[PDB]
Amino acid sequence: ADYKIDKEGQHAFIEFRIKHLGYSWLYGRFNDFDGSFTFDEKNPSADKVKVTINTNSVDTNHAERDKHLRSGDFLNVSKNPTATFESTEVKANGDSADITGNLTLNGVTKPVTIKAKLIGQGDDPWGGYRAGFEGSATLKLKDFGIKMDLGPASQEVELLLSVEGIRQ
Ligand SMILES: COC1=C(OC)C(=O)C(C/C=C(\C)CC/C=C(\C)CC/C=C(\C)CC/C=C(\C)CC/C=C(\C)CC/C=C(\C)CC/C=C(\C)CCC=C(C)C)=C(C)C1=O
Repeated sequence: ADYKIDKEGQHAFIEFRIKHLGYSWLYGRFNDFDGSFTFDEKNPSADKVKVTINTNSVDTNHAERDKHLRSGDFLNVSKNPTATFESTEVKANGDSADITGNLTLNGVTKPVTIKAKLIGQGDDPWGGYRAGFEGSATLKLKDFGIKMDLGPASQEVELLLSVEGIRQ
């Protein structure tokens, strides 16, 4: 069974944090992404996911910071308007799954493993069928060519992902 991520209902989130000066966590998100996934409980090998993210939609609730994040110093939105994650392997791992795939971010393509778990599923109030998932992953800024050094404690960004899918 194939699912479309609920973008219209905005039951889908890409949330991140990174330390500011190693003093506190700075929280942000991307407001504009789309994708789909195959969730097959009978044949879990068939499982796949693809997400496309418009990186100009970066949002840390600070206009000037977000403008700086859009620039060539950071996400370089003008050169690369989109980020893509497309799974290459979904492996069962205890009471969750490991979703390995290619992340292309800032023109660079490198593998990322998302630790993923089913949150809930079932028929919705409006007739449809839904399945929702949580994911976690981290990345090093330098691995995707993000030039500017933010200090020694700010090399990694932590990702918390939520997707609610509507079965097609
Ligand atoms: C004056 O203004 C300024 C400030 O304010 C005062 C500052 O603080 C600062 C300092 C700023 C900082 C310390 C913070 C800077 C923050 C930075 C650099 C972080 C920016 C964020 C990133 C690089 C993250 C990029 C991440 C992405 C695009 C997301 C990637 C997505 C990935 C890997 C996966 C996506 C996949 C999904 C959503 C699908 C998940 C699916 C499932 C779990 C299940 C699927 C189901 C089945 C069944 C398979 C500056 C420079 C400034 O100019």
